[PDB]
Amino acid sequence: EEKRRVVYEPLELTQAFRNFSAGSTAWEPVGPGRDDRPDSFKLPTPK
Amino acid sequence: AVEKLLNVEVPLRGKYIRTMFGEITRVLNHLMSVCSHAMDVGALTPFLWGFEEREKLMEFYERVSGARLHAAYVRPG
Amino acid sequence: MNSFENLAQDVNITRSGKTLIAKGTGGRSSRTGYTATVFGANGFLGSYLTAKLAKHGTTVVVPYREEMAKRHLK
Amino acid sequence: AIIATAFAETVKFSGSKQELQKRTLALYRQFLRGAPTFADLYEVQFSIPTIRTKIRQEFERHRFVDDLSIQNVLYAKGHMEYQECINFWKQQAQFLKYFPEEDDIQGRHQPSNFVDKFLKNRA
Amino acid sequence: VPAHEIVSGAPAELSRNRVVRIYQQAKPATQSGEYGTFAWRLDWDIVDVANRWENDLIGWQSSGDYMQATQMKFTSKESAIKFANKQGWDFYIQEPHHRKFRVKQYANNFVHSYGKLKHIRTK
Amino acid sequence: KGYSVPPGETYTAIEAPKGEMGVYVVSDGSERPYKCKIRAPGFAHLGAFDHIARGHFLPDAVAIIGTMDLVFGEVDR
Amino acid sequence: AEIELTIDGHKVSIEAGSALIQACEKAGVTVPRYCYHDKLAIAGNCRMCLVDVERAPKPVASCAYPVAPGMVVRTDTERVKQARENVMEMMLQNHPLDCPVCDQGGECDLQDQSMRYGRDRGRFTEITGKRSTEDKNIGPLVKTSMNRCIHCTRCVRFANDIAGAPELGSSGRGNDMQIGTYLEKNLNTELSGNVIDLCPVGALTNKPYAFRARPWELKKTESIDVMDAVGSNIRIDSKGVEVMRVIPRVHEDVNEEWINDKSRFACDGLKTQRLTTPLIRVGDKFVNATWDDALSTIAKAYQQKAPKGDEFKAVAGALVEVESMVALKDMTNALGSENTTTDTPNGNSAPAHGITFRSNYLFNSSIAGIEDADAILLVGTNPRREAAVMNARIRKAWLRQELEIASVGPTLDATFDVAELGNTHADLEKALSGEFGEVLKNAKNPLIIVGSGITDREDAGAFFNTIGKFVESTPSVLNENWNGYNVLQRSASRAGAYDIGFTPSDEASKTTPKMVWLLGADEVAASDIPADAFVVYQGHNGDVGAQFADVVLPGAAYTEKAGTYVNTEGRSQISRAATGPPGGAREDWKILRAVSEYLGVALPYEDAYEVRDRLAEISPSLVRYDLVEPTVFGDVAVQHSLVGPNGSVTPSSAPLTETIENFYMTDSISRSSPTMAKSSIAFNKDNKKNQA
Amino acid sequence: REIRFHLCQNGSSSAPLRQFVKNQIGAFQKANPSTKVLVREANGVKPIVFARFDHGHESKIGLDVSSEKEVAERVKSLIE
Amino acid sequence: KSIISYNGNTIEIPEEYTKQAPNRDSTWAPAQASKTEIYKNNMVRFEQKDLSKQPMPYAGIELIAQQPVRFVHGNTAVCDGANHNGPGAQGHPKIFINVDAPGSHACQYCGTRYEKE
Amino acid sequence: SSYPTNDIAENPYWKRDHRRAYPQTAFFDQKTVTGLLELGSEATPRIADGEAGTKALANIA
Amino acid sequence: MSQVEPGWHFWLGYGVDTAPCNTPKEKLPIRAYPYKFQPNYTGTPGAFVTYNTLKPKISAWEPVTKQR
Amino acid sequence: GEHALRRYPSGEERCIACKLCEAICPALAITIDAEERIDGSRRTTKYDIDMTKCIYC
Amino acid sequence: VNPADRYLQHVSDLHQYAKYIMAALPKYIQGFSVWKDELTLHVAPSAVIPVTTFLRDNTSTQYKSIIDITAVDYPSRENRFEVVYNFLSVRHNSRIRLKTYATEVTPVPSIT
Ligand SMILES: NC(=O)C1=CN([C@@H]2O[C@H](COP(=O)(O)OP(=O)(O)OC[C@H]3O[C@@H](n4cnc5c(N)ncnc54)[C@H](OP(=O)(O)O)[C@@H]3O)[C@@H](O)[C@H]2O)C=CC1
Ligand code: SF4
Ligand code: SF4
Ligand code: SF4
Ligand code: FES
Ligand SMILES: [Zn+2]
Repeated sequence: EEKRRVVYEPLELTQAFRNFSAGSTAWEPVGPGRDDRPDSFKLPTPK
Repeated sequence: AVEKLLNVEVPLRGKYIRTMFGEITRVLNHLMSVCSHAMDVGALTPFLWGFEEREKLMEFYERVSGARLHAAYVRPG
Repeated sequence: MNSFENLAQDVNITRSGKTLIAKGTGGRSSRTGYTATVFGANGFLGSYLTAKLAKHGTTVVVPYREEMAKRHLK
Repeated sequence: AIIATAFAETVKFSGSKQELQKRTLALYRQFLRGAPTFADLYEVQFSIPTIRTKIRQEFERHRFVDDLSIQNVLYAKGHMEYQECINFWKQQAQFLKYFPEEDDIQGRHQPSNFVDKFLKNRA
Repeated sequence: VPAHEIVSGAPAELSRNRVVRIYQQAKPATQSGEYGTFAWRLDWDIVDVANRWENDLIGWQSSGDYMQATQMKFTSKESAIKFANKQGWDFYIQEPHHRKFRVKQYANNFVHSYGKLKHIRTK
Repeated sequence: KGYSVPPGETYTAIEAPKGEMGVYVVSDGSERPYKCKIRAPGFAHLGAFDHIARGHFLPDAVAIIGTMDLVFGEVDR
Repeated sequence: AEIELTIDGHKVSIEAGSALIQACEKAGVTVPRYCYHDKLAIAGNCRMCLVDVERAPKPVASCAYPVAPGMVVRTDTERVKQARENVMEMMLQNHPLDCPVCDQGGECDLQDQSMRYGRDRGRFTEITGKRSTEDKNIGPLVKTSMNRCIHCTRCVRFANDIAGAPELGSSGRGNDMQIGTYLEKNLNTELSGNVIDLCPVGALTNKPYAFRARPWELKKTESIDVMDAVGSNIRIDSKGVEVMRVIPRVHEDVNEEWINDKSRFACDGLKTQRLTTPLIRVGDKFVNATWDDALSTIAKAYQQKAPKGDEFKAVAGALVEVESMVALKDMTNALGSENTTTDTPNGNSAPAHGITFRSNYLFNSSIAGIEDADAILLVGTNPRREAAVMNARIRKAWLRQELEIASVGPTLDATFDVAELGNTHADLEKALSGEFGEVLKNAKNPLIIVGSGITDREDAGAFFNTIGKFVESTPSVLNENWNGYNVLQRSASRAGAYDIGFTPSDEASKTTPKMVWLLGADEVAASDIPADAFVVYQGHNGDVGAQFADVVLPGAAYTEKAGTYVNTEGRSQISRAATGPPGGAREDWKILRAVSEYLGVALPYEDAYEVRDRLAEISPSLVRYDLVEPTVFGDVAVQHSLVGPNGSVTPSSAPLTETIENFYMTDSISRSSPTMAKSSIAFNKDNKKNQA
Repeated sequence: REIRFHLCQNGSSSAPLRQFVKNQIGAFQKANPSTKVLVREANGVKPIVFARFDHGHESKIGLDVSSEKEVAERVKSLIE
Repeated sequence: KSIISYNGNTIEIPEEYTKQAPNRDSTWAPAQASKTEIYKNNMVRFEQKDLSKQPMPYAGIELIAQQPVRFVHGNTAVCDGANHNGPGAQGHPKIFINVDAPGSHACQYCGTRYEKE
Repeated sequence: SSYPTNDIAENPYWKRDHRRAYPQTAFFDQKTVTGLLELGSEATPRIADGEAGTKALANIA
Repeated sequence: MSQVEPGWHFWLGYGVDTAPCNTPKEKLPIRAYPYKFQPNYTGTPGAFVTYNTLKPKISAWEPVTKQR
Repeated sequence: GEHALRRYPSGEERCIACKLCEAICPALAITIDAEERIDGSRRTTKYDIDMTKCIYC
Repeated sequence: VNPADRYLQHVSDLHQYAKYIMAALPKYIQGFSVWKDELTLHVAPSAVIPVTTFLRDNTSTQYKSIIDITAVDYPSRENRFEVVYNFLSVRHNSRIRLKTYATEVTPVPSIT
């Protein structure tokens, strides 16, 4: 009100941000999975 | 994009239903766009006729989802 | 960061006996603890006074005379 | 975007320190000529030499920087700030970001020693 | 080591007043999974006055500290140290603690006790 | 918690009525996206404004806004 | 000595005779399981870790199938995936629909492994339906809701093996098996709040943190536990101004995954009777006050009393930070008075053993070293109460090996088996000469534990004379590669206080103080402080010690501050601050640093790093966090602690008493909590706790 | 008043101080009965003596010298 | 009636608004914050305001105690919480209560007490 | 629901999950393409003497 | 618009065919308390005020002195 | 539209404090504290919605 | 049926195409990755401008339209940001990705 302009101030919240990423899974949720590589473009096994 | 990452296949009815609501969304988009352009140039009547047809379509969104303008209907699954 | 410029300290006690722990850093979303009544706060001096007073979070009590001026204090 | 903005410069990275010194020299000249334009343009309360000493002080901040690459990013940011200030795209509320302490004394009880910082536990 | 704290746009007070911590997350005692215990987290130690305080109005947890929610994940310990002193931060590093390998047999459960039994298993 | 997505990266583009709209999402393997990015169709259209709108009059700088369909939820976000 | 095999194509080498699940854990292969645990016995109940093994007709349980050479293990067989879906569906058909009301929502082992390995849908839809299990009131600390039990025996295996409380068991056949005491008998042990982190489903859960919060909301913070001898590792979960629970993170040396009862459930008293503002006594009434009011009242009362020297007593207490003791010791010694004592009875003098030579007052064998022991004896202590995790160590090593115990002091009810020797220093010296000179001289790795309760005895130096003569005379108990004289210290501050030199001189014990400073220091009696003296109590919550004060000053407790703590072993460890001090409390060294400025003392530090530099000036083993060093001075220290009380103290015939009266209420936080208050009455000798 | 000192336990130029400890603690206790010593050990610290006098005034000295008599001369100079 | 507003000043509210609800006088949680503490904490903004048009919605701990206790002949008492006029799945998930101990065991979703007879 | 998925007894879920059967990014260096140009392919292997073929692979590796 | 009753509000907006006079007693919800109907009191002094439903998170010490 | 906490037949609060509405809310409008009440039943002490940051999903 | 099964023939065609593209500019292409009908060329920053011109100018490629270009930071890498370019040949109905790297201060050259 004093300066009759907007002022830019350091941050302060009326409710703090609560992330809920703390509390994700502790089991590895997906496997390795298969491959789409064709038989032409992977290295040959010897013999 | 998430379906492509997740490697899942959506059912058949779920495909035809997002084809259809992807096209009344297209009708609503071109309706808003053409009529807002015609107002920006100066025609006043297509603005209101088109927004009437938009109200007739927002009734369908209100049936399908809950809210009219913002619908979380199409999900990654 | 912001700071309570008006206060000498954190914990202030009134003369009446009430104990006032100021919370947090300075600024808008913090609270100093004081309750203040500014009469005539729509006036010329009072607008600057309750600008400076509610800047740090002292609870300002505004007795108003007309409903249309006081909007500029909210 | 065929043609560029008026006071633009294609960003270009110099491998020698003396060319960067010449460019920051030219850039201080460009800020310093444009300070009456800034004082007229943003309708500020104070005098032109305070803008000029702000410009000097903001170059006094980054004098003993060694790394040429960091001097290069610092030059490019400074020329972008000049291009925003001279074209009047920044407004007076963001122009006066640069002057936070001049506009008003924030209040009594500035904590300097350990005791005045302790009584308000740093506020 | 290059110093990138002046070109990230972070304030000076974050680099000079705040100490940070690199840590590997402990294996939880509740559940037996170990998946969140590989990436090195970066997290800031709290400020005494600025952390959290109860709102007068409702009881909302209001904060003045803004880095309290940010937390980083790194692949290796060296990458976290390199990034942390590259951004100019004071860090403490906490070494992880693994379990000691002890050989288990099921046939341990019922070995012949020549003297006093001094235990009753139950299964 | 949510479901978890296999680790990967995709750019999936469909045709909005505004034009081609896509999304580039980088999946950590966690249940939060490591990175998302929309490609707004109107972003490239408003970015192509001064290539087209040179030499036109001032009324014709407005009927060209209506064709590139700037809704501005797209362009900045 | 090792065996090389193949899991998932991976080739792995592991010590011979181990379980197959340890080979899968070594190779990085994730195997799901419900009744296996690192610190517990092997059982094959839950049938979850089935695995495809070449040269085996059926899928064998990976937790109890021993490692053999030439072994080819596959875990991604279609048969193994089918087996895990099968066993998972079998687990879920009598397990009740309690996930919105269960306390293990984001923490349930059954639940996260049902996504990853179990079936999508459920075929359980009978009209008759699931079974129902009667609720079983165990005790006040453990809420018990046994419909959602899966019978993994893990609680039973633990309370049998390590806790030494055989009251748990399994009574029945078929679905009508239950897991509880058969008679509805109350379960005591000194660590009964550890079975509720152990159960993988939420059948045994926390009673004061019954339904308060929820793990995706909680912010975890890795700190150190005060109100324990060993200084165990914890994990503080905070909503952000409140503190919810502490829960043990693993360290194989200090606690080995298992944590005290009193350490765990004292989060209740962290937030119930706290000091949030300074209070000045008017006379029969406190008033609360301004900071400048309280600290200038301290300065004015110093200028009024004027203690010129040896009259400013500054006694610390049970839980304090090392850095606050740096602050206090620096303030008193720049004041000009080393009347700088500790809280315990007979704390006014040097504690009958050297501040010199750190191996005098520390647990000199490692805490990891008690596993290697052959025949050990304790004097004047009850390790079941004090350092209850050390009791788990002693019983565990006694169970695995051939260990021999006797005890000198009160007749203790151990979990393990002691022999009795007596209640007298004469009974001590007779037992050292008669039987156990031969036993401790015969044994390879013996040790001797000394309680700090007999350090607080006035006849202390007779005991230290006899034991120092025995340790110096016997070359087996003290040699190069390990050290065998050991002591326990009750409080977390006493080892740090003896590192820093926080002890009075012989001159300082003679005078009566005019101004007393209580930093913590709750167990002071009314008679210990003079009636004319101007006492001031700096501490985090109200107590006995706050009631005697003329000024109280709120401080940050161990959650609210980052602090160095030194245990009985000698580890320096830092606590991370979880939350901030509520109301107007400040950190403990900053208050003393500011009270110095109103006196004539400018303390040379003023920031948190300069405290660390001053702390390295006191001893650089306190900036060297969580390392243990040996002692080359083990031979010299026993002699130098022998010479002092030789003939100076005569051994009186007073019997050796118990050190603590109750377990549960012994410091400022535990006496404030209602959880310990209704715990100590319910864990008093009743018919529900008598074994009968 | 009190005197305190610090050595590294490893044999890295702290052996002469260490031998001075093992031979002369008992003599220094009799030389100064009111003074309390404290000896500490951490494997990285250079050998150093802090002596603290009245009213919180202390003085230090570094002990990179390889003779017990020289170490006693340093300690005797720093008591003064 | 007269409660002290941190200054020795008595503030006076009617007795029908100090109750937690018109079912129940007292508090049903250890942190329920009784109404006198609420009007003590922020009376600055109950100024010039009607207390009657505040909600005050019928505390539920008393409306469940007056419901009768169901009696089950068998061992296990099974519970929905559902209506059976409603076309769909309403109510809570089905849980099965053991009624063996003396007394009446409550549903943890609905609070309806079941007793074996 | 559809029939091979609402089926009470014939399907197991691991046969019909495809979230866990995702394929991987085929990341190819420059040196593995030299391997594919000189060793060969699994469709057409140009490798004889497999015990020496591993050593022939190893220098490219 | 806030002065119309809840079951009737859904009918005036064409949600239900049958008015709440003509619905059966099966679709009448069972209650154990009386009904009040406050419409809306914005600007009126009977406007809603919000407050803390629970007490402050960390308690302070009520002081008692001691004669030593 | 606006929000409502329903009740059971014969008057019981229905909110068993499972925090699932809080964990899913995309704009973090919900805040709940929960305590075990006198009956031993799990109920919310404090339930709260900010309608200025609710997005009606 | 697995929705990844419908891609497999085109994913093999995409492999052979990318092996050709690497054999054509060996000085400038460090790697490639084919996920599932998604091709990504892996290129140095001083190699941005010579590859892009090729993707515009060769008749077999003709990646005329720029689609979207952006960055992703991995703070664990020494070169923190990676910069991705998406192209679309509207002739051949094909998409392509081009990934390079850049630290906070060192550049990547512009294709504008
Ligand atoms: N040159 C100056 O300005 C000087 C002023 N002062 C004094 O400072 C004070 C405020 O100065 P200033 O800001 O300039 O003038 P103001 O406009 O503030 O004076 C009027 C203020 O008081 C209120 N007011 C006037 N009469 C009544 C009444 N019967 N009941 C309730 N409120 C009333 C007004 O209400 P509303 O807002 O609705 O109009 C207004 O807020 C005054 O006391 C003045 O005497 C001191 C010396 C010189
Ligand atoms: S323990 Fe069982 S009932 Fe509780 S949340 Fe986990 S799966 Fe559900
Ligand atoms: S009581 Fe708990 S730990 Fe024991 S067997 Fe049952 S579920 Fe497992
Ligand atoms: S807390 Fe929320 S999600 Fe849980 S039962 Fe109550 S209203 Fe529903
Ligand atoms: S854990 Fe191996 S079967 Fe239970
Ligand atoms: Zn029910």
